[PDB]
Amino acid sequence: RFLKVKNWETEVVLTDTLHLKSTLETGCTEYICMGSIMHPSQHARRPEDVATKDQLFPLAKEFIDQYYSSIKRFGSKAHMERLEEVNKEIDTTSTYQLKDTELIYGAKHAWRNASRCVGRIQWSKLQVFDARDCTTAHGMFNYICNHVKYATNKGNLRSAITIFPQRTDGKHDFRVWNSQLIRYAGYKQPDGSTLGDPANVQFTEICIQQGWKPPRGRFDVLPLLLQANGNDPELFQIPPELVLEVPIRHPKFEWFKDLGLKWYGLPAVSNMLLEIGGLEFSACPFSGWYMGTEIGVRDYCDNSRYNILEEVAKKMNLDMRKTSSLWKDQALVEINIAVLYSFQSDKVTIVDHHSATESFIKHMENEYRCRGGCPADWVWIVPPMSGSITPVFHQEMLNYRLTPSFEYQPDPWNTHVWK
Amino acid sequence: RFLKVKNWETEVVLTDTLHLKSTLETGCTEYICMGSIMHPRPEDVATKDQLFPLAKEFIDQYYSSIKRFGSKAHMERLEEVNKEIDTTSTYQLKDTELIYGAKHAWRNASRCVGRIQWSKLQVFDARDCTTAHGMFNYICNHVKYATNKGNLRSAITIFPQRTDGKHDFRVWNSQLIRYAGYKQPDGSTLGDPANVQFTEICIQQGWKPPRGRFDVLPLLLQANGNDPELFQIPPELVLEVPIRHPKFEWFKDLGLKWYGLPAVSNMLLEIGGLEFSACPFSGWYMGTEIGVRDYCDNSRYNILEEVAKKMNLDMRKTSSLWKDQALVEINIAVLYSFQSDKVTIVDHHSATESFIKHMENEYRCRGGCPADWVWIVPPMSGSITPVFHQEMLNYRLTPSFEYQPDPWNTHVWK
Ligand code: HEM
Ligand code: HEM
Ligand SMILES: CNCCc1cc(F)c(F)c(OCc2cc(C)cc(N)n2)c1
Ligand SMILES: CNCCc1cc(F)c(F)c(OCc2cc(C)cc(N)n2)c1
Ligand SMILES: C[C@H](O)[C@H](O)[C@H]1CNc2nc(N)[nH]c(=O)c2N1
Ligand SMILES: C[C@H](O)[C@H](O)[C@H]1CNc2nc(N)[nH]c(=O)c2N1
Ligand SMILES: [Zn+2]
Repeated sequence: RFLKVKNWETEVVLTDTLHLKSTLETGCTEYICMGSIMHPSQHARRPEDVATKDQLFPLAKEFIDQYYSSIKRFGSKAHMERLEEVNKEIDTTSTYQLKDTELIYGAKHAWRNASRCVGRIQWSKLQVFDARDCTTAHGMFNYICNHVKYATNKGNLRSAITIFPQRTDGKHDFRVWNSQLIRYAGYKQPDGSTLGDPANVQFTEICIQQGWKPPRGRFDVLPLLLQANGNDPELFQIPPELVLEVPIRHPKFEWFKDLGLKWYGLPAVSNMLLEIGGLEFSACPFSGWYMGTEIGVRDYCDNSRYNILEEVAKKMNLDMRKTSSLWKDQALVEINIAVLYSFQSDKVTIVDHHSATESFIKHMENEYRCRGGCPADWVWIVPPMSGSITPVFHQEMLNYRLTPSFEYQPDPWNTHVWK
Repeated sequence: RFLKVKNWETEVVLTDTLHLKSTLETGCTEYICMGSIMHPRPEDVATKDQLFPLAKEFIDQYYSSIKRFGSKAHMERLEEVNKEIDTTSTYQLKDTELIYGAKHAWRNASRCVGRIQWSKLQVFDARDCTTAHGMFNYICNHVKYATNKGNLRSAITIFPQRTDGKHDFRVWNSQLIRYAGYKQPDGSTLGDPANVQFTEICIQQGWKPPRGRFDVLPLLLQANGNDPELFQIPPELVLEVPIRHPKFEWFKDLGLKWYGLPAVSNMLLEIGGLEFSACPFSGWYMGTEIGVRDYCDNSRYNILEEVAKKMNLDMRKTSSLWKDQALVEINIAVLYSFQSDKVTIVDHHSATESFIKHMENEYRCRGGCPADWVWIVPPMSGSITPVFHQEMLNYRLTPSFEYQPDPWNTHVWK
């Protein structure tokens, strides 16, 4: 009915009514909890392809209602005319178009509703680039380059999203085939090993299959593979002056820079779907700045990623014959000190996991205060190292699905019928 | 009728059918997940009609486990149970059923990473106990047996079940061996800040506290709903480990030690609708339990700052990761010390690897393995252990270990 959450480190209790506004299933039942499943539910708000009027209109009415409620109208002349406008538009085209204000509101609130995101305290400070007039892969490349340059801002990174045209019938989708705008290639070696980023071996091979000439190194920035109005995707090389990179060095270990490691500065998720009032923006790359652990814990130390732990430990002179020496744990901490020290030295925006999780607790406080709640996914919010010495580990969280939202979608190469 | 879980590190996919046998609530609803909530009346003892199907489900389950389902003995046992429930409004487990139930409450404990050992559990039947002196005796023997001079063995001692709710046996301690905590007038804390409240209850019951940093608390034992009574565990039965560091000479000078035996004593064991309110159980420690939570939680011994200082760490900015660095060294020390003293302990890498092997076997032979990711993933270095990348389904099977209200919140003093 009305659910409370407690922090066990501070005893603060917060009361949640916002969850009553949730629409989509979490995947859980009274009998099974799916909170650690990556993709627990397939409960979509609209059917397969182009929906009928009685399917799309009720979703549209909900979002318009919420937007006009947001700005202290509801029932105002502009609201009631907007409903009639959307109504006639679905009648004559089977879809509708968002005003600039509604589009910005929807993007910002999909970020606000992103239960898995620890960075949401900045949710209302998002730059929205309307790219809905785009018609070709070349135009998409231009929009994406402007996005990257604006968001990088010479190291003082800025949150931004660029929104390409919504889905119509499902055959004219706009898609960025890259999962992130900037990633490193991954190469399947003949001796079975892997050079570069193993996560991207398959996408790297699609690029080569499309004509990309791989330099075959450890940190090869992948090309963009852009799809517009359902046509075959096209390759573009991001101008390197636009790809800001931080060489990784360590403030005490002088031998660290000799590892020859660097990472890119801009994290830009480009494979997700943005859902606003029943409309589906299948290409909506968004970016912010890194939490240190994303690079130094997951990108470098995951077994199926760069996996540098052994090397860093060996250089550190660590006993690697037994787990109980905690050599992995020791190297892991040093790598993350190095990542943070390098980014801060080159004046590139980065946030450590202590600061980020502390900010999120504050964001929670504000949201329960003004909004009646904040959906949060503990399994994702807690950092992947030193969990219990950050304040979120000790914070109970309720998870529920609010719209507008970011959703996953299939990879286009499982879907796309070439020509 | 199927559910699949995937490992995102290995790509292994398992299929859970066992969740169809769950019958009690997770706390989640179809529209909101309560997976991170920690806890989603005395007269609430079960009626005759409530007890009938619970008992049947468990007896059926037990005879299925021993390949005698439907058999003559299964049907007469069923008849025998339903007779007792008619006459007495309760029933009594056979010894075999008690051992099976205690083992399967551990097997079903979704928050326990240590369940690879569930079938090797020593069950001490203390259902004939009637006084707190009797409970003291049972518990001392448990401690001595489980400690085994540092070669720890898992065990549980089961006291008489709940009857009307007015005659409960309880161990008032939360664990069998914990250190006392004392608030000072200046607001500081001596010992373990977790146990300040319980230390005060003991002091008020007559305990004369040494007022030191590592005073083993006395046992506070309640038999048959009477007022609880104090007893001092004989100090020769409490194995302890001084914490030193293999590289840092100065670490021993912190004066740190910990007990060898983790023995949870505040939970309720539920078998076939019967409720065993006093059922202390014990295993051996995973290092991070002591190194991360016990020593470094801000609400606990809180020695991160002290260790970082002796490490010459820059503690001006969080981004130096001085807290992280100090946490690893403490956990190195905890493991080194227990191993040097040949006191059983398990590090989080070994423990989580074993649990993945356990989980896969449980999917093989049982159709699943209920698991609570929020508890199974260790409190440090989470993503470099294999459970972090393992999807898990959480659901509640019985027999089960349950939380219960603290006894001083509900006891009716005589
Ligand atoms: C500005 C600084 C930001 C920080 C520090 C941050 C931090 C994070 C982190 C650490 C994760 C988990 C990633 C992982 O470990 O795999 C995450 C997830 C996510 N972030 Fe943020 N983020 C930021 C900005 C944004 C922005 C601008 C958006 C959208 C406009 C956004 C939307 C999301 C979404 C939708 C997810 C979860 C998606 C999924 O389920 O995979 N974030 N964030
Ligand atoms: C033998 C070695 C064992 C290991 C290494 C082990 C490890 C753990 C750990 C690390 C936890 C989480 C503790 C925390 O962080 O608060 C836990 C929880 C638990 N253990 Fe085990 N354990 C062991 C034995 C046992 C035994 C013998 C039993 C019962 C017979 C048991 C029942 C439980 C239960 C019921 C919980 C969770 C209670 C709850 O909060 O729901 N464990 N275990
Ligand atoms: C194994 N991890 C999965 C990787 C992953 C998958 C997603 F689907 C995300 F959405 C994501 O977001 C990461 C992110 C996004 C932004 C905008 C800023 C920031 N610092 N980090 C990360
Ligand atoms: C600090 N978190 C809360 C503490 C806590 C709460 C519980 F409800 C437990 F059940 C528990 O069990 C800890 C345990 C038990 C056994 C038998 C072995 C072992 N190694 N650890 C610990
Ligand atoms: C709020 C949150 O669920 C709580 O802090 C949990 C998180 N996970 C945990 N995991 C374990 N093993 N032990 C704990 O005490 C906790 N505490
Ligand atoms: C199985 C598990 O759900 C999966 O490995 C999750 C766990 N938590 C995570 N948390 C974050 N931030 N990012 C992730 O990719 C994951 N992966
Ligand atoms: Zn759930």
